[PDB]
Amino acid sequence: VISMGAGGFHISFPIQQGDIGWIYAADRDTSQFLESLSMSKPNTGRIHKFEHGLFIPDVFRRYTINSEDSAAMVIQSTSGATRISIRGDNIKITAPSNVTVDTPQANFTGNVTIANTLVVNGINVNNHGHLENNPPDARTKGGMIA
Amino acid sequence: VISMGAGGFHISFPIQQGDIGWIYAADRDTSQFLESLSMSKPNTGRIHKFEHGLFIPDVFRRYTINSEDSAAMVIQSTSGATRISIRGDNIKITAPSNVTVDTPQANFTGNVTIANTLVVNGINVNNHGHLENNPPDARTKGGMIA
Amino acid sequence: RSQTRISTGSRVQTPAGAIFTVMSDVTIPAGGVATIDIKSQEYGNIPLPVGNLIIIDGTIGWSGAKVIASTRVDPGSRQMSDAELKNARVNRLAIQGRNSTMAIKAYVSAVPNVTSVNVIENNTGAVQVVNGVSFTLPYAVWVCVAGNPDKQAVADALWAAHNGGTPWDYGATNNGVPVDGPNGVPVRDPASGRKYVVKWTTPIMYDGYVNVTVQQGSSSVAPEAIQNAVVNYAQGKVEGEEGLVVGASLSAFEVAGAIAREIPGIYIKLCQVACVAAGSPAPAPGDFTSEYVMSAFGQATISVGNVRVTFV
Amino acid sequence: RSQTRISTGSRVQTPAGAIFTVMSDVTIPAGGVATIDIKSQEYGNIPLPVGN
Repeated sequence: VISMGAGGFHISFPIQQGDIGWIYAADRDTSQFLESLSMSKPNTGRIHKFEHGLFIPDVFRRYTINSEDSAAMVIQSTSGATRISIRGDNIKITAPSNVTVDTPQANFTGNVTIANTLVVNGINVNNHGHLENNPPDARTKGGMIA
Repeated sequence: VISMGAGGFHISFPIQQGDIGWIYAADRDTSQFLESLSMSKPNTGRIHKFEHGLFIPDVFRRYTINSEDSAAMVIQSTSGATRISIRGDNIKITAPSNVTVDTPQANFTGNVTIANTLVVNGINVNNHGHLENNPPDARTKGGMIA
Repeated sequence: RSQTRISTGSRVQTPAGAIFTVMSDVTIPAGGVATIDIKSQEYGNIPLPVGNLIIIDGTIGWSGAKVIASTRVDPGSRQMSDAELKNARVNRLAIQGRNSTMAIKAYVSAVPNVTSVNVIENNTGAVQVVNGVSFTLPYAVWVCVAGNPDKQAVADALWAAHNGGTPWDYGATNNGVPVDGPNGVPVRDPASGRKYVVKWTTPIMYDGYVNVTVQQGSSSVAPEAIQNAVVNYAQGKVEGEEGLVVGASLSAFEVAGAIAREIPGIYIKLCQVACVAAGSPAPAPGDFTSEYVMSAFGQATISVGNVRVTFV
Repeated sequence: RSQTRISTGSRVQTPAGAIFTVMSDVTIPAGGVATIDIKSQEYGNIPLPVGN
């Protein structure tokens, strides 16, 4: 099965039973080549037969395309539940359930915006009040005021 | 047109009029197959012709590659305005206009860094002062001090 | 729209059906059209309504299915000489004789798919004189058939083999289930008149049990041989003996005779035969006895799992 | 846009239209072009006011 990639960076799809696509036919016998992936002699004299070929996956017309990204690269599922829409000048990332960043050091270079509550280091940011000196150790009244 | 993908996860490019590529020729007639995408007879006896083929998009040498990712996989535009540069051990996401995350639950597992002002839940973080008990409900003087 | 479906288009049902298409058809612009089929081999499994698998079709043919509206029939095959040497005595198709008793059985048994028939007449002026059924209306007869096909064929056959005034009779509450409530309305007659009466029943599906003790024989004989022999007798594939029909009582001696007829060289010591109701829990060990007696409207079959043999 | 209409392009009306096209045409940048019709049979039939 063909898995595009070079320079140590490849792309793979989790193929299972019943997936369709196209198959090509090699010129000569490639069993000895697939046995070691180096320069090798042909095994037998059979030529231009599907016995030793190459498979290319495809999906044809079986997908749903959302009306928003009708002009941008989409990497998604069949149904479009999860997407990576690379438009001309902006990127939209869709995940109905949740998303994660496993990196131990993130970075940003501009203004950021959230639309709901924040949780940092196990505690909230949208309602927090810091104790002071007088009154002694009393909780700061309220939460997060502009 | 070929759209690589299997196991319900495909990739598509927004082709329009005037794009170039390559076309292959199928062995037999495929119309009866293209109607139902299942096992079927050849429609006619025509063989090895371009009437029923398969198109593969390509851009050849018409692009700009930025100086930083000369050794890292890129998924970009023609001009490199928007990029997803997957390097050997780090990732860089470039978007001159803006970016978005449509996920209703994000996650992180490490130290995070911002370089400008923050907006959370419709209010600001770079200037926030919480009201206290003494003086009664007075504004905490100043904004965001270390 | 505007597609022609040509003849002998191989349509395949999901349990390897391989149906055909009889008459060429052109799909109307409505998109809903009915095509007539025909099966390939005499042995055809009864299909189920699904999307029939496509083998040979035009460029435009989209799908085919089986809606409820379609009307179905049944095939006919497997007529070995054994059936002939059994049906010689019973199926005396005395087409020359209609107003009679032995005539009705034979003329009804000519109908396709019918396995067995009973016809018991009273001949007297009192109730409860025949072997196994009550009467109500005197001077009449009642008919029981098994493996019954669609109503009209057997209705025509039954009406065409009687002659008496009112010989039709439902037995009683103690009898096989009537096929239809009031009557069977045999519409047409040679007189073109609108006469309507046909009454007949179906048997009660019982179940039988057999357990036998034998010797080991000249050499090793697997129990599967005995099980196959008794099952084959019960179905009725052996010459001469009709096996089990509507109104036949299981007999241990007869079963032992069938076993000896198939596999000789074995010494049978014990024989036991029991009968159980439809769907009833398996009979207790003490249920078996030497001889069982069945009434007129009682049919009983035997499976492989109902015969168990433990030699000494 | 820039479609090459061909001859014998069959258009079927709901009351048994089965109508060819008489001469070839090519689609223009407007998106609407004129084509001619001839009936596949030799009887008197009428076309409906709307396209079918």
